[PDB]
Amino acid sequence: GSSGSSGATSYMTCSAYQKVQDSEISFPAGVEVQVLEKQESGWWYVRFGELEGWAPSHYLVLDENEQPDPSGKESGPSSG
Repeated sequence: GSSGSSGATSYMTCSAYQKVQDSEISFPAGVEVQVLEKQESGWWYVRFGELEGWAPSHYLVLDENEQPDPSGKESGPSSG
């Protein structure tokens, strides 16, 4: 292929976020954004079109694995 990116991940906004600082940017609920940077506090730098603001990973949807299994096993941890 062609490696030409700074290793980023695009997320989907599910909740309208409101910018608190002139730097941050507010986006509607139902759009896509690119996470440029990531803070250890939870605020990631996203880009919406021609603007870039720091939005909380809480408003952004993450593609995590969810497998709610009943944990039904014929047997348990034997030898105990």
